[PDB]
Amino acid sequence: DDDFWGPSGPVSTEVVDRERNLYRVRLPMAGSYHCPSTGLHFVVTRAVTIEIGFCAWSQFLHETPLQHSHMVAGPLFDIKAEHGAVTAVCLPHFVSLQEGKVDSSLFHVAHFQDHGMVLETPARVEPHFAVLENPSFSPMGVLLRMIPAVGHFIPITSITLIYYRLYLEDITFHLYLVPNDCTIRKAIDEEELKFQFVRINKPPPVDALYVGSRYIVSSSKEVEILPKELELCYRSPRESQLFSEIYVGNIGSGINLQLTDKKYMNLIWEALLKPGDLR
Amino acid sequence: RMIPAVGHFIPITSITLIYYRLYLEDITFHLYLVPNDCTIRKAIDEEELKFQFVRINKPPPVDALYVGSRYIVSSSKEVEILPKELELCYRSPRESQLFSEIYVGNIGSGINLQLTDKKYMNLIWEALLKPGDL
Amino acid sequence: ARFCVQKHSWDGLRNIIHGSRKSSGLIVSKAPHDFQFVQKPDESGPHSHRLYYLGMPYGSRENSLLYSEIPKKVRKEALLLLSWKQMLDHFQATPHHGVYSREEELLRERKRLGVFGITSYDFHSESGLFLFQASNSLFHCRDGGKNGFMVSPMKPLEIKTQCSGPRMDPKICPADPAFFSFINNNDLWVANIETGEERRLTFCHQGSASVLDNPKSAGVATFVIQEEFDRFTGCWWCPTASWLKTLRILYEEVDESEVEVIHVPSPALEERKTDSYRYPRTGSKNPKIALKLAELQTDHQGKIVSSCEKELVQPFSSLFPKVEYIARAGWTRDGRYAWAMFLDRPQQRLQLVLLPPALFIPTLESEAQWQEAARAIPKNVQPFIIYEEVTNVWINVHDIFHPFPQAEGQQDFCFLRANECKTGFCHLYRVTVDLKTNDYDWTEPLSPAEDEFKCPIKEEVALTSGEWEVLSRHGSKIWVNEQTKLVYFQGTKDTPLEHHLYVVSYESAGEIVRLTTPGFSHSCSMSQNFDMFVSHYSSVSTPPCVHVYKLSGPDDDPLHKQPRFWASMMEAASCPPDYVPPEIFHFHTRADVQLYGMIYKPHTLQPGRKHPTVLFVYGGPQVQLVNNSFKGIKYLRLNTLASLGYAVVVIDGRGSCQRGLHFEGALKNQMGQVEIEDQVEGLQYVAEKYGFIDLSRVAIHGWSYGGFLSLMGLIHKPQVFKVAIAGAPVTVWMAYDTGYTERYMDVPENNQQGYEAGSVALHVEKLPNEPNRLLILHGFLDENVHFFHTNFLVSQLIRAGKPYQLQIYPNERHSIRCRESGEHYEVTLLHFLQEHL
Repeated sequence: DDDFWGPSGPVSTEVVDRERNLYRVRLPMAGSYHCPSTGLHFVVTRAVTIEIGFCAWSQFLHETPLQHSHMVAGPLFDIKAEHGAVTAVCLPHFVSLQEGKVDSSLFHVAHFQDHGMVLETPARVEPHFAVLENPSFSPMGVLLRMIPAVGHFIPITSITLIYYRLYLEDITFHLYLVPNDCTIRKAIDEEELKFQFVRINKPPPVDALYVGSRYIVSSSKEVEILPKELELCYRSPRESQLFSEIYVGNIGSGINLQLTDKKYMNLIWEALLKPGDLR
Repeated sequence: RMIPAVGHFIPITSITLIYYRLYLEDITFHLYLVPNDCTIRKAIDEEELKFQFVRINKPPPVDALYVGSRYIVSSSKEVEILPKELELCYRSPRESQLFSEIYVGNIGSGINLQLTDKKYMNLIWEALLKPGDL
Repeated sequence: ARFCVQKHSWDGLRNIIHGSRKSSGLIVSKAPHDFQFVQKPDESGPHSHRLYYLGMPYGSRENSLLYSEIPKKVRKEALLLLSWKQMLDHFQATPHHGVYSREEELLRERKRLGVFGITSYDFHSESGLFLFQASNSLFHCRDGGKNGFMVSPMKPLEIKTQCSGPRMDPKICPADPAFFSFINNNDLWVANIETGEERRLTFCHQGSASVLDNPKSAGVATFVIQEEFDRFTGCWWCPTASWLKTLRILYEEVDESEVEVIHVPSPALEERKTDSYRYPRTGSKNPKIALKLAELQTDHQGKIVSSCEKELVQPFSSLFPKVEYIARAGWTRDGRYAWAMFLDRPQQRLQLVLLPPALFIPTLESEAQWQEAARAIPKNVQPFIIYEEVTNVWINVHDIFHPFPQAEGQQDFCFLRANECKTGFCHLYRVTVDLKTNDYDWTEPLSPAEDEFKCPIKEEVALTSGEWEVLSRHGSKIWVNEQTKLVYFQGTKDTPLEHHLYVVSYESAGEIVRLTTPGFSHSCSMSQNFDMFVSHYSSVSTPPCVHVYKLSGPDDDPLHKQPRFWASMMEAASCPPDYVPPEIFHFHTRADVQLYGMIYKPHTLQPGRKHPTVLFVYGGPQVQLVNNSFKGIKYLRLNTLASLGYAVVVIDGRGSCQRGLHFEGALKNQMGQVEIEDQVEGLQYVAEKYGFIDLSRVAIHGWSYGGFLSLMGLIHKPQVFKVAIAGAPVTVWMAYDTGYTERYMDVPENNQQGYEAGSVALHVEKLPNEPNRLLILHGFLDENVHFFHTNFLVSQLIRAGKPYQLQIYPNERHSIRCRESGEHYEVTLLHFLQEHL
């Protein structure tokens, strides 16, 4: 669900401005809540009006030389509250850790100012987030060292998005494969919406893909597939993301979309989409 | 005396924008090859909207191209390209924006559109335009 | 037992090189350039300093002016990564399509600037005035002082003009920031910024637009000076205004009438036309030089009332015989003297000379009036040769010189001076000398003796010493703090593989204190207030990072102020996917001489194997190849060579720099004959220490001296080297300029024995008879070492029948610039080794 999940009850998440996704919710009590749709967690001691806003990494990075040493590791949020209100915050990050291939010390939290940027160390790393105690309200996000955009092939808990258009007994598929980020998902959904391309939800790859790795999209039913090989790379939500166009023109109930590594030809993800599952 | 320094060059990402206008049944396409940026799309959108042209989303090239390459626009013979080549290069936003227009009478079963590397004859892009996008 | 490299197709090699460059790891392509620190009043905000510099933040391929605020009281536990704020709102500084005029493109080739945009700038501190050249002309802006510091980028103001050509070399008058100077159409000009008025002060260039007919020039550095001595200016402002307000400018006037001319193809190939250059080859005549003043007087509103120009009361060549070059020149900070550095022709006697402005008299052709000027000069006015350095090897030219503004001690003159020919190593000295006078009679001409204006030394105190040296060339400087009696410099006291920062009291030569962390090589620049400094450093296994440090500590003991890490401006990358950093080693020779080196051991190695090797080599002086810096972006082709299975061996034999004089002085008059023995001795050593070196298949490869050394190895050691890939070689030594050949090789009149055995084109009959054992590469437009050198070698190969191959780069000067010529160079490089090794 989109609402923040707490022991008492999910708090209603009201959107202030959909052109910038300004949300604001009232922590009704002390305790610990979380929201999975964004992957955020919060631990507070009072009942406080917390303000959550999305913002693109690129517009704060246009001045700093960060992006050639530390790679973006998660969505960059903007938090507002009273000072003595929030005790612990937990920022999501799409980096995979479960095999321990990458170290749990190289993470950092970003804190922007007019001077420059401050690079804090999280209080605790966890397989899906980073912990921060007593935050100073700023645009905050998770950074990973070692510039792994081409190096270290660091695992990425990626996701896959499917968009469709019917148009009178036809079907056309836009298949996105991105890192796990709420901002990128939201930007994709927005840009697709103004083309009547609606999304359909499907389980994501249950394994850890690699950065820059090639991935051949294919299917059992021979159809039209435009870019044969997608990449798993990161590009700011304000830009345009790669995908694949598929002129499935389904003539059969089950079409098994599939993707395969190019290096070792290993199969990773498959999903069969039926009719009726759409509108 | 100092050892001569071989230059370092990195390819960049880019996108390809497809625009169209329909008059009665003739289609005029406008193809834009532009480095992947933010301001340029929300500028070119207005520049084309002034002449009632509209966008059609198609995937950009997966490969990273070099800045300064030339690309032959190819298709099936039923098309008319007033510029036959496109050029990937940075462009000042407040200045003019290059493109290539294409005239086709009736699309019918859909027309192919390809960009091709001039120097090595690489098929670095493609697009199967159909009337569904219109 | 041996190992055979995989065979790839030509397109396959192209693909692997394209991939190795794509996997470079997103380099910054430029680190923050020369900085300026400007204090701020504390009540103005939270910051305490503003830092200006040049750089490209990966956004555009255009170097630009940036600034950053230095915070106050930054907290320790969290790293602070300063921003790069723009200062010129959306102003591109590269010319249209990136094509420069011939003057500035030749200057960029002389400075080896491989970046587009604003490359340098001039900055006046008090007025906070920035003046530079961008696009095709001059621009200026103001941010520092009375204007108040900016928050948003502002627009640069073009300086309107009426001249025809390009305005070169702008310089802001220190005494008054309302004016500036520049060089236009090979002459000197002074202009105002506010009133927009201009004025020309030199009338040497006809403007006939033909290098052949107008030989004279005023206030500009010739070719041999720009290339072989690294001085890119000819004019200098007097930093004090004398009282109407009078301003002085010391400049030089060159006369290239008798200099030999040559023709070089032009970047426009279709025209099939050439450009002429005054290129003095070894043994020929260098241009005639002189020093002249150029006064100009203004009033309260800034109008140039008068504008004279004066000269020495004697011909420059008469007072100073045996002077062939003007290495450096400038003023003192009070304006009481103008100084210059003279080199004789054999380049073995450099000397500082101090000249009072009163010795410059207007150019009076009427002999009656001239004898009046030569009468009105005060008595205590005369030239002063404060220092003289005579050696037995050669004189390397330093910029390091810092005179102290003297109080009313009329006798004394104290200054620091990085002398190198005294102990064999470059060390700082504090020397005080008494300016003795003789009260000359300038009316009667004088034939000066060898010791006419030489003033005697009163003291000469060494400040540093040992088997190491102080960095003095390639843009290295010292910073002298006169409020604490210290001097900050850079040297190799720790190890010859690292550049570190140091400080020592110049009043009492105590103990030296290193200010940088060991294990790296540092290039740092102090502040003018001596409270902060920025350091740019890296190591063999780490890419560069740029940190800023703050000198804190008790104010009573300034020597031991501890350097505190304050913030960062750039971090490392570590280039992880395919870059194995090389391994530095060192050995001894049979003459008991320690040499260093490095080896790129092959990827995916196996025991009991042998790999083909590629002895990369430069070997020439003034270049050190092996040092503890990151070679990951400069020489990565060697890593690609290693990625295929080749074992690359670099070795800095006798002749390289950073190891003293007596070590470098092994090439004297024997250039060519001695550097290979060190390469083969250091190649056989790696056969013992390591075991994967296949001495059966040994290549060799160089560029512009290693190209010359690639050919000498194949001649002297044909059994050691199977192939030889020379790049832009220097085949004949009698066709290279004076500034370099005479320094090391002692013009052919004297060293005709060594010129014979050093010129590789005169021994073509010893090259291999078999084919596929010699590749030659050269650039067509090259003007440093012209295409003639390769062209004359090929001519000698045919007179003997020996086979060869050749690759020409038509649109490339001495340095491969475009990427298509770079790719084609490496792609064809791998293919030669793949087939013929």
